[PDB]
Amino acid sequence: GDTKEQRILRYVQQNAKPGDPQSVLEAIDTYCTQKEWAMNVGDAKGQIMDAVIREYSPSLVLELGAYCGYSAVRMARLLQPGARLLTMEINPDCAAITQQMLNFAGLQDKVTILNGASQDLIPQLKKKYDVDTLDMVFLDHWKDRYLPDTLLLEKCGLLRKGTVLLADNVIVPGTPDFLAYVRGSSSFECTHYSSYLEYMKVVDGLEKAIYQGPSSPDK
Ligand SMILES: Nc1ncnc2c1ncn2[C@@H]1O[C@H](CSCC[C@H](N)C(=O)O)[C@@H](O)[C@H]1O
Ligand SMILES: [Cl-]
Ligand SMILES: [K+]
Ligand SMILES: [K+]
Ligand SMILES: [K+]
Repeated sequence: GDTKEQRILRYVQQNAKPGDPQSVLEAIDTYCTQKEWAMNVGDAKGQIMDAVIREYSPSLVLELGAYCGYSAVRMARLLQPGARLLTMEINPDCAAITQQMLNFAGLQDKVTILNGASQDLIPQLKKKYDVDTLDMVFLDHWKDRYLPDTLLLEKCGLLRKGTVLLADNVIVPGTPDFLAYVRGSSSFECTHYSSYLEYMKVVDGLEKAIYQGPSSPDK
């Protein structure tokens, strides 16, 4: 039958207002609430995301996991003129829907969708995509890659003192090894934010982990 993704874009095109990102977000959340797709209702986590963007005003953001573009629209609508979101998405069909979603929102010029696995694209950011360091990273992809990809970002020199990591779904279904790492590491200062999931009626959360620079090269 019809995919969730094609139906979400359909609903937006039929109900939201072109070039009104807020209306696009609200349409996605309205439809996904009606369908009882708990992981696709983004307004609770979106309050936390918005606060992070408003406080830190990042010029260059990396997103891991685009899906249909909800979080890309959510962040890009608050980015300044000339700022940039790079979003990595392994599934080309999701990349395609995300592109259409951004076009409808009028935010396509602020976003570059990178089609591939985060583990393959991250090592290309420096030379192929001319990245110095990221101002913010939003982690929202496969749970078992949150910690590995954080370590990879570190190794590739893509984090600087002050880079803000914001990770979704750290409680449900959970990213406990990622949490133990950033909370235990002197290279990250961490804050936890609770975020509700409907239907399951559970308190998920997001973790903000601000990189402090690398640990001493010595013991
Ligand atoms: N290793 C990987 N690299 C890139 N994308 C990945 C990945 N593993 C999974 N994904 C993608 O991660 C996405 C998770 S859902 C993302 C939801 C989105 N951030 C929102 O808030 O609306 C899926 O679209 C999936 O295809
Ligand atoms: Cl984990
Ligand atoms: K900035
Ligand atoms: K996720
Ligand atoms: K810490």
